[PDB]
Amino acid sequence: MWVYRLKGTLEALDPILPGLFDGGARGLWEREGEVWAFFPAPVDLPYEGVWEEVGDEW
Amino acid sequence: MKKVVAVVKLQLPAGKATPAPPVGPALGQHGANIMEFVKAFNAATANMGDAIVPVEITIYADRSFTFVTKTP
Repeated sequence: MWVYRLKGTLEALDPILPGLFDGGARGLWEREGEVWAFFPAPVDLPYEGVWEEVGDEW
Repeated sequence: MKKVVAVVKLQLPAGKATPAPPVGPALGQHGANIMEFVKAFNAATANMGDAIVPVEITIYADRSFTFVTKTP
């Protein structure tokens, strides 16, 4: 899985969240000042978030 | 009472949760039953249609969990 990491809370980033799902996000997880958006693979987005690959399994 | 080990703040598509990330790792790292949450969230939200649902999962030291959703 890939994660797109964006600085901000779910509240703060609310306006762009539907666009993340439209782009293929499977779910969002708010973690210490960031929103992690999970994608099967990177996709074209304008936000300059950080792409990072994650394993299923901490 | 019970003792909390984690709180997990997600947004998930209504009715469409699976054990895949973010759910699997977010809950699984604390031993919460992934499939039970998936089924419970999907029951709580499937009839909401195409919505994105804020959900907060509290996980306890005995690996049980509770959750709260917001509409919609």
